[PDB]
Amino acid sequence: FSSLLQWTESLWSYIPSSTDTNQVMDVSLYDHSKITCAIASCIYDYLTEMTKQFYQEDVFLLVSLDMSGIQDFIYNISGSKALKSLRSRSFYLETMLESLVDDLLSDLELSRANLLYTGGGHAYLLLPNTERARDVLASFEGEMKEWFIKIFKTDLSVAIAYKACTGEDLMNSNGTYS
RNA sequence: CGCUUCAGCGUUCUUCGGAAUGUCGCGCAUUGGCA
Repeated sequence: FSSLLQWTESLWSYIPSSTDTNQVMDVSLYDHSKITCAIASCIYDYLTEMTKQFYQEDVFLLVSLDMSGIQDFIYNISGSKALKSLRSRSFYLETMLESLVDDLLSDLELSRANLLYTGGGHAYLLLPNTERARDVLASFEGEMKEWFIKIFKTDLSVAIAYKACTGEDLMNSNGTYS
């Protein structure tokens, strides 16, 4: 599916989600498909956990992870070899962030569609509200919290927090999204 | 038999241009970088 999700992104980025419509065509078809695919998996996991009333109940979790001391780590250079270190240290933090995201999605059995957006040193993911997914976050955070301690003794850290959000919250009904 | 008046006067007193220019405006070695 990962190759398919890349395939959609390359072609459907220019395509608008809705055409010849009064509302703004500010959403791409790939974005519309990606959000639908991510939400569909989230709903399925909740149902496996076991319309208008469906929106009211809390079916999704808002989960974000942020690295700590990323800017301190980049300039940790002695300066004996600073030009190469600065480039690679930033790259390592960027790729290590992707590795953490991929590891979390693999445990939850979710595609890259669930990663709604990323910022340097940060990840923004949409996950099902199922208690099984909540258990994984406890396991995943504890695993990566110990791994960073093993490798970087307080030089780097990650924290994960999850907030339960209902279906209407995603639609931004009553301004609850922001 | 000389005597006297006059003893210099009026008028230019410097002028017109150039008023600095061109060249260099830190370099090297160590630090860095690359191997």
